[PDB]
Amino acid sequence: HKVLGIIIMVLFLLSLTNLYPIYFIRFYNNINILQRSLLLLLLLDLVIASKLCLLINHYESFYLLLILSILCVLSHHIYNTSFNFSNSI
Amino acid sequence: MNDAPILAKLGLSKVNTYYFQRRKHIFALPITIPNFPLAALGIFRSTDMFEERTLERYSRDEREKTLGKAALLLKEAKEKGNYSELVRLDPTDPRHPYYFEHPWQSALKMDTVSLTPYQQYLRWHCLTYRAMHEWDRQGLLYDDLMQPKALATDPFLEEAILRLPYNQRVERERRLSRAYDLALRREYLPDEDCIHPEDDVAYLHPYYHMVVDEHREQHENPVDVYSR
Amino acid sequence: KREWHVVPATKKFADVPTEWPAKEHERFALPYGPSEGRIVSFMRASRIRNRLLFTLNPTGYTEDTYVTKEALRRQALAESKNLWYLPERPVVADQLET
Amino acid sequence: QLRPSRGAYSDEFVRENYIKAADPEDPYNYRSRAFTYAAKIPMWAGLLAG
Ligand SMILES: CCCCCCCCCCCCCCCCCC(=O)OC[C@H](COP(=O)([O-])OCC[N+](C)(C)C)OC(=O)CCCCCCCCCCCCCCCCC
Repeated sequence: HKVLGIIIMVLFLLSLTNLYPIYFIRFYNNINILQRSLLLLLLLDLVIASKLCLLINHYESFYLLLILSILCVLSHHIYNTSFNFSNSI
Repeated sequence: MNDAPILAKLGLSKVNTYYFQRRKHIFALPITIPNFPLAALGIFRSTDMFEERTLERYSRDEREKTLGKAALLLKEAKEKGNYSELVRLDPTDPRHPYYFEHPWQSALKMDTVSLTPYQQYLRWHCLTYRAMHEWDRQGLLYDDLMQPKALATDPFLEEAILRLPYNQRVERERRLSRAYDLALRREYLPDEDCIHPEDDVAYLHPYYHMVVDEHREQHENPVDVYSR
Repeated sequence: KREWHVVPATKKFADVPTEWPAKEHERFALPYGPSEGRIVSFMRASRIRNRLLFTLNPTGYTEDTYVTKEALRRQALAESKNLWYLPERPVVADQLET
Repeated sequence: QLRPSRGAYSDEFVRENYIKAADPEDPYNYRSRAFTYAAKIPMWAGLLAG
């Protein structure tokens, strides 16, 4: 879907930034081996996605791997949010 | 745990709270960037079980534990009359109501009979994942790596450092400077100076937790609904 | 003005329990951490899912009549006027949190 | 080890690895100064020509 693609592009570019939260208290903790390994995975997924995106013009079966790589890219954690852990009222 | 016998007599668990950690929500709100869009929602999460989990301190169970230990201290003070002493214990004393222990400070001498297979995996993971990072070879404690930042500073953390006694503050700074000097050459201390897991004491988490509670105090007893 | 009559001070707190840890700590023991299983903890976190948790048993309690083991222990401690039971403040939430 | 008294390297180590071999005929390091400035000359030469 073209409109969905435009929305996803805008959201991707906007989510690379760090403009939210604005007034909620937030702070950054340390980084670890798991995060670094996932960073390597991000690099791999981006490169494979580029190559496949150009290949799919002749080979239709690569759509599966292109979509898989894009999905893996869109769900990569840059900032580990301390809000992952809390309680309920 | 060194605190376990006390926890034994208050009807609580002798096992670390590092276990029992669980996911209760689907979405992680408020959504925080710079995560990638789907990751910004928090549906799929990546954790190494070494997160802080500070916001789980806002619970009734933790307050009940703290007040049980405090009531034990006050009862002893009433019996003996050493109130002063009993309210000036170092937070690393197992009798201090805010005593905190890292999961690896007891992973080698744990009961391990009541643990689920998942919890046994968690224990082995805690030990080995500590080994991987090699802050024990830098002559450093884990709480030495809890440092504030110039921008978006962790407010509690700064206070947690100012509450430390002067000598412990100076020792922390000296350890950090030695680790800096070592890191210049990516060098480690001699193998006989490696930090034993039971020596990796959490000397700053009690102060951190006390500061968190003191900061939430005024929120729960507001002067008025629209008050600063 | 001259004679100082004597009046008892803690007469109200006589014969009230003075033991700590008390009897409740022995009969509401929780040696295995929280009393709720992981899945249950996930259900009670959401107001919607919570409604779905108690409707699975049409003859079971509801949200307003369900009591956890920790809540039972706290109520038991409160009822027995133990001297050393220092009551804890429930987590108070402002509007947005709710 | 939690109450440090030293940095990374001990004097002995630094006296065996980093300090240059002494030249009793040259107590003012003319050799080191000459070598370093001569070795800097090619950097300036390349930058100038470029
Ligand atoms: C001004 C900006 C800051 C510059 C700072 C310094 C940059 C880093 C250092 C320089 C590195 C490159 C040196 C090249 C020298 C070898 C080639 C040369 O000059 O040959 C001489 C020879 C001299 O030829 P001739 O004709 O005088 O020799 C006589 C020959 N007979 C008698 C047989 C006819 O060739 C030329 O001069 C040809 C014309 C000039 C060629 C320029 C080459 C590229 C220069 C830029 C390269 C650097 C990266 C790109 C920068 C782009 C900027 C827009």
